[PDB]
Amino acid sequence: MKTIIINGVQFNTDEDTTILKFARDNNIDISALCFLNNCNNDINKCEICTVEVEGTGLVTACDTLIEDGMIINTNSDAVNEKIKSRISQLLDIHEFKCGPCNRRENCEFLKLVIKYKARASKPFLPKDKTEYVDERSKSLTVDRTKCLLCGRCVNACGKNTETYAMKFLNKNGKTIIGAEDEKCFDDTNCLLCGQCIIACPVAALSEKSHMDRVKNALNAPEKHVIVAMAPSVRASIGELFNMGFGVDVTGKIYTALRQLGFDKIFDINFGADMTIMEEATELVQRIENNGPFPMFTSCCPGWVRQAENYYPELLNNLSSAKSPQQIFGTASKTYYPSISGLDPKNVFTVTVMPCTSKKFEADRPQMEKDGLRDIDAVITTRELAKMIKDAKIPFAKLEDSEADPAMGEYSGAGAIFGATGGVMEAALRSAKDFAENAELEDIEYKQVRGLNGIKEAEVEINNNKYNVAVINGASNLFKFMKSGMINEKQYHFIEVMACHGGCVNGGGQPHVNPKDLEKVDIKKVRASVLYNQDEHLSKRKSHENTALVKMYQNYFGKPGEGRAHEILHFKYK
Ligand code: 402
Ligand code: SF4
Ligand code: SF4
Ligand code: SF4
Ligand code: SF4
Ligand code: FES
Repeated sequence: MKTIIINGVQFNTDEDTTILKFARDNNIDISALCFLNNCNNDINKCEICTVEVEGTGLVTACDTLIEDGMIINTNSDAVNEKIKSRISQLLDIHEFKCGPCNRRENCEFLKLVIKYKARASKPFLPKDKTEYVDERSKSLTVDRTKCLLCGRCVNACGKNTETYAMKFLNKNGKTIIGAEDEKCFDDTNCLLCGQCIIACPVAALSEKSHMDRVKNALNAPEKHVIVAMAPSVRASIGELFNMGFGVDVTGKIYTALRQLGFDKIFDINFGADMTIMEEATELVQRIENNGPFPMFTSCCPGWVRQAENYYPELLNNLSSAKSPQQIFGTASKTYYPSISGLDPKNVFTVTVMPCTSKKFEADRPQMEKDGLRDIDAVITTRELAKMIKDAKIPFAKLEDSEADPAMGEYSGAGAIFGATGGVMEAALRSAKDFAENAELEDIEYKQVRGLNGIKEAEVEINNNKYNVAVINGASNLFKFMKSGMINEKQYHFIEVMACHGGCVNGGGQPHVNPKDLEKVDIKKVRASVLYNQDEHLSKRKSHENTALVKMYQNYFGKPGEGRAHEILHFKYK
């Protein structure tokens, strides 16, 4: 048992950890910036975590182990002068104009400037940001006037995806971050998954705005503007309204969307029940067809890009069912006019997504029919929050309202889509019923839930055993393939999400303070809202969705055939 003194207080512990981790395990205030995902900016360490060790001098707390006899001072003048200097030198390369900034309310660097009363040696007042801004992508943007060069996005890309699509670059003898060869991210192997945004402590990385599309549509008197939110939005957007973590705010969202002027309040969970209808039907067809196996899910656009960029040989094995977003959009321009009288050309369909990659998917040229886009605009969870705040809507106290049912009702199978393994579980609930011509009461598939990187299970379907796998994160897709794990057995159905934890941890989600991430399992607590909804919903199978059944009976017919096969499917070449 080593004995250490921090700020004159004695500690006796048996732990082998850093000074930073021990301090925040014992409520001792140590600042940090570049340390995230268990790694600091190995090159160009920010040194904001500086503490003093007697007999040693100034050290970085985030990567220095505690030792016996250590005497630490976290708040001496020499320490605070050094930290203040590092922040001051960051201010020298930082456009400190918080008023119109999209991180004004939850910025890690503003918090540090205030804490240490840091002050630039010369204010950075760039006069034309076009040199600093890259908005070429359909999903991501870069504003380098805010970039601290802390490396958190580069480390997060490598850790979360193993593509290293975010790189340090040498541009005119100066270090920047960007895509390979400073190209548009879309034109590289980048998945557009936005995990680099999530890792960013400032507004140097953002989603590509679709707020112009939405604003103009709401202002056009002939446009009838539909809005529909992803599963995960209702389990996360309250974090940006001081409501805490894990709060179900579904009903408040419906009310806020009406107060914003949208003409119909639907739900992408209805599209999730559609995807299950088509995809579970396809799985049964492949089973009766003895292949081809495996079938991969096709609903994650980051996974689709990963397949396109790294495993093109797998593209024909992707399910032909459109993603819940695109399958909903297709039906919004065809079935919805048939029950409303709207001119299809005047319908404007907006989705709210926890995801930046969904903007690329919606803008794919072939994602349209008769000149009408499936989906006209995609705003992130963060974008909707700003929308509500700009309209001065008191979100935290809104009364609950319901969705418009026609394309708004959803089963519990659709509700869990946002968590890793949720698509797999939802698909199995319908597929087993379909294949066995039965109504089975045992529907919970806990074996595919959870935060394990690769999850596998053996399922019995119509007196035969099948192998399924759930791949939780793009880096785990690489591991699954490169290790030969896809060859330990014959796999028949495989779910892939590019974001660890599923869509609840998507690239369009609210940022979380690094000190909140050490105390809150954000993947688990956001997902728990969705699993709770499934528990309490009166329908827990996608093919039991009353409004969906009515849509197929009156308009699309039976899944996988005819009209459904005609327009609700999409294949990648
Ligand atoms: N389309 C679609 Fe999906 C559905 O429903 C979302 O909206 Fe997802 C979420 N939340 C996102 O982004 S995509 C991948 N499959 C799981 S969930
Ligand atoms: S990134 Fe932060 S410190 Fe910089 S202008 Fe925006 S809110 Fe202010
Ligand atoms: S873009 Fe953000 S995460 Fe990346 S180096 Fe700049 S400040 Fe750090
Ligand atoms: S969007 Fe995803 S794949 Fe692309 S650079 Fe960012 S983290 Fe990497
Ligand atoms: S897991 Fe979800 S949030 Fe992440 S890239 Fe895929 S669809 Fe988007
Ligand atoms: S947080 Fe320790 S060197 Fe950056």
